[PDB]
Amino acid sequence: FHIATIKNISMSVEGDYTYLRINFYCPGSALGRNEGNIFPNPEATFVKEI
DNA sequence: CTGTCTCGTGCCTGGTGTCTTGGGTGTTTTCCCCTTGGCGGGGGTCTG
Repeated sequence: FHIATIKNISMSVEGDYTYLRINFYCPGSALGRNEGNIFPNPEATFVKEI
């Protein structure tokens, strides 16, 4: 995935395990100065979180 | 009939709130430094 696809990332430690979340851009989540970045096909499936 | 104000969504975007960073400024924290901690023979002098 290109770094542009990723919207942000977060990391958490739970003593026994560590969780790393990665959020991409998608319709509805393109908040802020990225609104003008209209996706080429907003009707497709967007992977929003991993 | 009738249409203008209102409730109730979608949509989105722009405006709210706050991490993050830098500077000013007082305060502890170590190290360094200064002050401190047996025997005898004489002599003379004073009191009675």
